[PDB]
Amino acid sequence: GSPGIHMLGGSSDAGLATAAARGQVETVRQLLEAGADPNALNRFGRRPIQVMMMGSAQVAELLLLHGAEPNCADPATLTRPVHDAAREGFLDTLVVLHRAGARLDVCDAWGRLPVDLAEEQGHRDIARYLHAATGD
Repeated sequence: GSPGIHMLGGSSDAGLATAAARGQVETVRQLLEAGADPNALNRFGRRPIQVMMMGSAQVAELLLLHGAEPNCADPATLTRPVHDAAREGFLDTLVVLHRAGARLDVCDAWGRLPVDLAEEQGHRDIARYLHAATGD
């Protein structure tokens, strides 16, 4: 067998994710409008939107209207994209998800629901909107 060790290598059409976490909608527009895949997963397995710093809706809408993964999530802890925007308080990204068919009814592994994790930390404005758009 060929010699090797620890990881190996891999690239993507995911700049939309790496740049998003860094607050870069221009790069997300480039990694996408340049002719790429709407699901360029990242080593963080945090979907293309779950890893956008949840501080710039400009990125949440970019991939959403394209084909991001607002319904899929991390199978290691059932972490959907609704919980990410909830732990931060970006109610804008929340509208985008539900504005393009989103799965607002999952639990972050053992966090009951995204609405609870919101008001739990310091996001009541988003928590109230979630319970009204997630269904008890």
